[PDB]
Amino acid sequence: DRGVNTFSPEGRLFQVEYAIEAIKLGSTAIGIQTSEGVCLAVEKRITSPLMEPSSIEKIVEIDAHIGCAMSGLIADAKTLIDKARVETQNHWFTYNETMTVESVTQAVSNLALQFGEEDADPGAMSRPFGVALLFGGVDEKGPQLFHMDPSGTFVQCDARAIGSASEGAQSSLQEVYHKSMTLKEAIKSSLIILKQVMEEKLNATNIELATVQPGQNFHMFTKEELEEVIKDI
Amino acid sequence: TTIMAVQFNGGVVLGADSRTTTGSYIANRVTDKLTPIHDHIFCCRSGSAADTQAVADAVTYQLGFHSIELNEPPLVHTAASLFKEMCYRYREDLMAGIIIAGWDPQEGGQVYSVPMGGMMVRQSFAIGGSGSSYIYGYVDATYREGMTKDECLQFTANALALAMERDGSSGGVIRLAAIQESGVERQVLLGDQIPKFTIATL
Amino acid sequence: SRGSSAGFDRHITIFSPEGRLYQVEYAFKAINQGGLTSVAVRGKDCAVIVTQKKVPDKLLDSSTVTHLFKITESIGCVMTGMTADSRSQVQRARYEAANWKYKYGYEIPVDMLCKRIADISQVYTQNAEMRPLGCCMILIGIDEEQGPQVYKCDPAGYYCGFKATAAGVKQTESTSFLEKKVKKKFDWTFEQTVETAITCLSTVLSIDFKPSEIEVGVVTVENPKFRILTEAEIDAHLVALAER
Amino acid sequence: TTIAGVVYKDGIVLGADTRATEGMVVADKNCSKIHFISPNIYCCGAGTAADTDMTTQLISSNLELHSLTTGRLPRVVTANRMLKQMLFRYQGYIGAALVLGGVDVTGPHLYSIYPHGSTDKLPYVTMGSGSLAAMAVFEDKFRPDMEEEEAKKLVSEAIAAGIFNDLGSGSNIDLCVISKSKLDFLRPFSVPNKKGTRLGRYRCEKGTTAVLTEKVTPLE
Amino acid sequence: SRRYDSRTTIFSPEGRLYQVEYAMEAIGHAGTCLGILANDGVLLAAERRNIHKLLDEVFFSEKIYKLNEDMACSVAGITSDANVLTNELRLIAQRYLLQYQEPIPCEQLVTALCDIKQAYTQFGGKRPFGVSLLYIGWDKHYGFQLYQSDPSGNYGGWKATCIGNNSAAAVSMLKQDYKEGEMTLKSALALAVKVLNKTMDVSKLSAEKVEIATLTRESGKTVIRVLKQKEVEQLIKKHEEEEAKAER
Amino acid sequence: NQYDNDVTVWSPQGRIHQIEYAMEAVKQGSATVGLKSKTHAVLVALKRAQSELAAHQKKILHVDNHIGISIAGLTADARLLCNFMRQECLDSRFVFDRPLPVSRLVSLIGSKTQIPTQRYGRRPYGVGLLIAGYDDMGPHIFQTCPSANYFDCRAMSIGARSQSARTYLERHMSEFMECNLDELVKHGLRALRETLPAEQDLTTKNVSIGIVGKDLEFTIYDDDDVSPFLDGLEERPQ
Amino acid sequence: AKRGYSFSLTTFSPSGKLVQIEYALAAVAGGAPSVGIKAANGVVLATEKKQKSILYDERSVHKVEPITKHIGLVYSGMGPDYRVLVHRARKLAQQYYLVYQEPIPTAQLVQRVASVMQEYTQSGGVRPFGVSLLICGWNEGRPYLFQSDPSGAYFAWKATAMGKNYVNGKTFLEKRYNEDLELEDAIHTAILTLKESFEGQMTEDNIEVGICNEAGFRRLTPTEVRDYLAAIA
Amino acid sequence: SSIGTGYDLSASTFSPDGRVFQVEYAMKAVENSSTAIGIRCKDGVVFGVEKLVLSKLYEEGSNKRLFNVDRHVGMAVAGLLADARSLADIAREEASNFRSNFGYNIPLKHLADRVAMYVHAYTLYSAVRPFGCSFMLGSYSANDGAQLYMIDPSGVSYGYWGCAIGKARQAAKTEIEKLQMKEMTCRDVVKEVAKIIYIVHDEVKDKAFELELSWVGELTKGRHEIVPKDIREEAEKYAKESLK
Repeated sequence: DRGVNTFSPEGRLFQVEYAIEAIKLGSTAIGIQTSEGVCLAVEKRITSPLMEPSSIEKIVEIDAHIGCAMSGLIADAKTLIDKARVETQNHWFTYNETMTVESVTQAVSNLALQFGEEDADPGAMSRPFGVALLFGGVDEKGPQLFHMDPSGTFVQCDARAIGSASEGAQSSLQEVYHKSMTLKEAIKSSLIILKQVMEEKLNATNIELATVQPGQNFHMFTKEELEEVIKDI
Repeated sequence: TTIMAVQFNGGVVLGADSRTTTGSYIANRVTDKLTPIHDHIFCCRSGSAADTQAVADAVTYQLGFHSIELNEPPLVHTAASLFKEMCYRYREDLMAGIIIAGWDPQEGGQVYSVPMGGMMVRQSFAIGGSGSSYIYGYVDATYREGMTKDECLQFTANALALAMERDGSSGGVIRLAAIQESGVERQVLLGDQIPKFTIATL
Repeated sequence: SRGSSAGFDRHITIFSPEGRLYQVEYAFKAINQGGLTSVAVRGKDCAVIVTQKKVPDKLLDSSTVTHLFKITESIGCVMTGMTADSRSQVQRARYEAANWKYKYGYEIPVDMLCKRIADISQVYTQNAEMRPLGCCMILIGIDEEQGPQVYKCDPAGYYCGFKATAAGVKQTESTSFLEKKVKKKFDWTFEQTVETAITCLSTVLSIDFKPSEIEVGVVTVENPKFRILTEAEIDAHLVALAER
Repeated sequence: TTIAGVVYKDGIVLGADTRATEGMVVADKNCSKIHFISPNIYCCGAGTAADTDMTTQLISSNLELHSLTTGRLPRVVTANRMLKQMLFRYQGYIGAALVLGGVDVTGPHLYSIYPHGSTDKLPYVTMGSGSLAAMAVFEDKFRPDMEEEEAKKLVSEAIAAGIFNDLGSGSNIDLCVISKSKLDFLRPFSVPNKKGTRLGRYRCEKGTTAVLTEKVTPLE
Repeated sequence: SRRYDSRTTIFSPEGRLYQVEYAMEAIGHAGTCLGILANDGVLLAAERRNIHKLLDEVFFSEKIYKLNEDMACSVAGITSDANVLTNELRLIAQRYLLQYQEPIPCEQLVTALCDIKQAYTQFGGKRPFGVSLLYIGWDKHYGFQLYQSDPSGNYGGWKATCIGNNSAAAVSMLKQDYKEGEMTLKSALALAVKVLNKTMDVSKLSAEKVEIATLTRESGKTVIRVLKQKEVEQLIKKHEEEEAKAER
Repeated sequence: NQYDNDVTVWSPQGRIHQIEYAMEAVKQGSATVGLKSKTHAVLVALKRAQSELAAHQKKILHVDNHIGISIAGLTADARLLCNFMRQECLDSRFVFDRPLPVSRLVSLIGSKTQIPTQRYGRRPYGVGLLIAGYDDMGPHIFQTCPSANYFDCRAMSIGARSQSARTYLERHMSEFMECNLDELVKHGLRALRETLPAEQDLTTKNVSIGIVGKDLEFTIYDDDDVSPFLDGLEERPQ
Repeated sequence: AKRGYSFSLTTFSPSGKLVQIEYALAAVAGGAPSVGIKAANGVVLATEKKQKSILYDERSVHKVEPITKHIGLVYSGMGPDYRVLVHRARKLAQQYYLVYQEPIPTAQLVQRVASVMQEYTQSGGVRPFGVSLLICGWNEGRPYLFQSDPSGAYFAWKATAMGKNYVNGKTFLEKRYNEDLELEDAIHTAILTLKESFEGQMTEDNIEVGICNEAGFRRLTPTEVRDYLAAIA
Repeated sequence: SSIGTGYDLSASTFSPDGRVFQVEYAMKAVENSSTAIGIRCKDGVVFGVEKLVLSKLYEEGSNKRLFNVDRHVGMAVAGLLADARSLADIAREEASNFRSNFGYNIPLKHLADRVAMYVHAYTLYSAVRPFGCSFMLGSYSANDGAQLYMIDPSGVSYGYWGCAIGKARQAAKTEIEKLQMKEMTCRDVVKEVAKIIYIVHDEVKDKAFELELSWVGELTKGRHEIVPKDIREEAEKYAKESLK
């Protein structure tokens, strides 16, 4: 047995490396950055038909211009999203403007290695957040997509996949994506790759689709408009 | 209240009155205002009786512990600095006018003044209290540079006698203290032993 | 069982299956790690302290190397064991002695100073966070009502008054030497108490040491002030020993 | 309130009155003002009555804790330093005027402690409302090294002077004599004041008061 | 620091707390303690473990503690940890009396202490209290009540229960004789002696080895009393003659 | 074996393994080169990418108008120390108005990084920084480790395969002092190129340059701003 | 700089016994014998004060310690741990007198002292005391005698023995002790119970005895011990 | 003298033979670092530390092992340079607090005692580890004169005429024994200090070193200053010529 802030002979913390392993058991999520918006796709993974599919939400809005997709431990993620929602409103209160996608991601990345036993507050963190996040939104620089992991290393991505079949979905994204594709092609490509990595067949009450574009605000696809892009199998 | 300390070649000569008043009534006509801190270091108290006594006991505790740690005879400058730190930090709470005078093997005879503000300055002679105001003219005219021990004893006694004569808050008994390498010797001037000064009558 | 261990009874200050504190017992062996012996003898007129003054090389300044410490003008002590822990207990003793005179007005007795240090060292015995001090303090000084007082405190927390005491590597051998001198009726004067203290350190260790090899500190009735004899006065007692 | 102390050849005599007033009306005719500190030190009290009791009892509690640890009789300077430092910290908000007097190993020691935290060592001290009347007796009749009976007469006359001339003081005279071997706590040393007995009683006749409701509850 | 830590507030592979279950083992070694409910009153019966020739006997009871004007409790486990818990129960009962100006209901006082005992098992890194408590009392909401307490902070309202040594055998014996909603205090005291005599290491039963306390509402006031040795002697002899009458 | 869990535990050889393991974090991150002349201090850094679809990592961060850093190791520990360096520079400009000297700021890092290496349950900062700064004493290149020990160097390179860069800087160390701004940077990239295998060379997407000195304030060049520096390169020496 | 452990060192074993308390009870068993007898007229406490070196000053440190004007203490086991319990008992006795203005009842002081002893079996980073205490007192015209062990439990005794061979002491006590004994007779039977396990002649320095009655608690002078020791009265 | 399992893990744990190994391993950290010398003369103190060049790329003056505690106090360190700088800051603050309270330059005997108490405070607890470095202190004045002190990881301070700490402390001390530092002037000492380091330096195990020297005496008016380029190279020339 050892402490939480213990370095390995390799050159990295144990608790952080085990938190990366925790994502590999979670559900898969695909995000694609386009010149005319950012789309986010995720599987609901319904265990029993008795459970309500509308209750399972893995894509949530931080602001009216930024959406976020989560993978791994859902319980720990909702603490990070709630903190991100406050930070956007704190910046709005002080500066009278909406935050950039990079700034919101950086704000969550500050709570990365803030765990410890000694020299900490009575209600401080004891373990890292085992959550991989996809920050997709539109600001003054345009449509942007960011990836974050338990280590706190955030980076801009054109196409990123996180979850159980992360290696299989990423390889499929490498051979389809190019710089000058459309948003309709981005939603189409994400769904074809999403059904390939799934164990259960793709359905309207099985997936979540959300698009953030320079035109309108954060939009959640309802069952009716989902079937409009599902008909093109 | 009248307190005095005069520096000479060997060491220092101290002097203080014996009157402490709570309004217009004497609470103590035998008050000893010459407080010992160390073997050769003394201080003169003026102002609030509760405040001055509490600081004097606190410096004795601080310097006593300090002298043992260094294993060296304490300096007069060191003792006056401990009075300075308490009088300046709590200047809005304490009413004190301390004159610290003593002897050390490194410098010799030293007289330091810590007034109401909390400042510290070395002087050849020092006067403090309520009755000291009346003898500013006498001390400035009578003081000679390079006075011997016996001359400083008479110089302090005369100045204190004139102060108690005019001031209502000052009176009673003159208490003198002479400090040198030999040690500390104190004497008490009684009723008729007081320096005689004529009262002008028609 | 006689020598049994369970859990962490040998690592932290907790009880063993028998009811013994091992970490406290190891602290007494830390006193013997210095390789020095202290002897204290009480007379009718004075309290005497004598200790080895080992100078292994000429590079060291001899005047700085000392185990004799001054706590008050009337109270002195000697330290045996770990020098780092020894000085820490002296600085604490100097604090408690000054605080007593400030709060209670009068000067602290030797009886109360040793009791206070024993109570502080008890906290180390009951708490597992810190190790007990690997040092031993032997206090001397004259109580203005009872007379000369000799006290000794342990890392365990035991304090007691003494007619004669010893501490260090050659502790158990020198304590037997004092017993033979006490049993016989002696006229304990200033010169008698000092010479008994020096011979004790000279017979057990078998050296016949120079004035620069030992340090002596006395407290007499006429002079209650703590004084170190130095090489000038220690030699005078040593040349007088080789007479009878 | 009139409290006084004196130092004679053998020990110390402490004096106090028994009148306690609420404003300008007498609340207690017989009130103890000489307080217990230790089996050798006693202390007179003046000023705020609630402050006098609790300040005394706390120092008496601490000195009993102090004497049992040292294993010897507590000193008067120990009682003085405890009262001096504690009253100073409250900047005179605790209205306690005290006359400390006890026999020590060093000898007799008399102190006067003010509520602000100032102490004076004198052969004779007076505190309270009638302190000015009591001091006048000392400044006229006091002499160094007195006999026990001569010292007891001086303090009793000093307290009595504050009794008749000051409105804040009255009733009985209490004395506490402490020496090296003897401790005399004379509670009623002198009673100069006497109530004129009721020659015409106004005793209420049985059943003269009207009653509306009566309830009786039995006890075990 | 973490090497010397015993780790008390930690779950096991099977989904149970070890330190709580080990504290449950500590109570099983302590004296036999049982309390049963009746129609007109309620009583406690405990096995006194402090038995010696030179014991002074100053207190009114050994294991029966008075907490409130209308409530009393009994102890099974470590006597030292119980003295802390019973003192806390007296404080909570007085805090309610100060705030509402009415006696605290029986269920509210049991849950209040069990919240504190639950806290020690969840956070703090300290050992839990190895004391099981049996409460008896009366309130204006439900009436005569009986409660059982666990080290985990687990409570339960019983009609007839036992805790301590031979607890499993005694609770089955109480299940055999007890009649629901028909038992009077007179028949309840006879039942308590019957169980204590059979489920005990040293049989025959003497007055010094047992301690019985009763709680009955009389003239609109709750009366809590510890039965004296002469009153207990009669209850033992009534069962002792029943042993002789059985062989006929 | 049992001494490699806490910083407080000393090895029988006279070492602390947890500090040594924290130094391995710096060696795993990509190499960065820091060199100075008489008027300028240049930081040249190599960027990493987890996937070809993802953008390259940020390696050079702002501290002040005259001080800049290039990190190697943990990303979160890099930003945590960067915020401390930014705060200390802001405090000096708030109080004294003057810009804080580089020698002062590096000493402040050596004071903060020392604290957790001595306390129980605390870890060393697993990030190595190369600090470029200009004050009224000239250009400065400073090296900081996971241990509180810092270095004042003329030229240094730390990271993965940085030994090959370290050998090149040692052979051209005497040349740097009298180098032109354009030439000084070219020496930096040529050192950074030695870290990479013979299969690949430097491009516009994985090279970041930070220049500070007398002429201009600290500025970071990324993609299209780095291309005037890359053009006119000496061909690959395998 | 230091912190302090928050976890308990005394924990429950798989059997159900508290390990550290039972070892602390083993520590008191290997100490000097101590006897206490109530006589309905007064209380007597006697302990073994063996010095085994002669060099030690016998009158300097006392084992029998007074707490107030009517309460005293006698112990067995460790010396240093007892001294802290004395100061705590003295302070708790004074806290009662400042509030209630009445000498603290013996039964009440033991409850307060045992509560402190209970703490060190449950508080963070501390071991229990290795001392069992004998508390005597006089209040309401009645003598009292109590015993407080490392666990924190307190028992009221008529006559009991501690230290080494406590099983041999109590068996000799139940054979000799009788109700309604005089105070002078109580000292005689107390000084005889200590002879049961002693060896090596009794001198006025070898044992220490203290008495408690209506006059109050006081330690008997070595002159008074001398008369009660020379075989006869 | 080696324990594996337990006793050597925590600084708050005693070994069966009565030793604290955590302090002893911190003393092994100073043994692996290069030698640091300091010799007290008749009119001051001269320091000399060999600085092993790890890489040729580092600037001359980097990783300085000579520190200024006060305007009159110098500091020569050995061991881990990380802990050496932290103890320097504590020593600087201790000297700063003395001047702020009393108004005069802190004596070295008091400064060495106060810092050693801080060093000792890290050797009793499990929460903190002992400092893995040993350092020296030197000052000169009109009243106190030349003074030199050395403090080790345990927290022990002693006066020295000439002390050495590092790789070859035993080999360096044998060279100072030949010198007559009681009668020698500090200008001649710099010449002799430089040559000892060159003899002590192991140039077949270690690569190359950089010489660092410091003044503190009547020559520099009491202020602790670094040795000028003229005097340092003049002493370095003698160091190479006397080697042949």
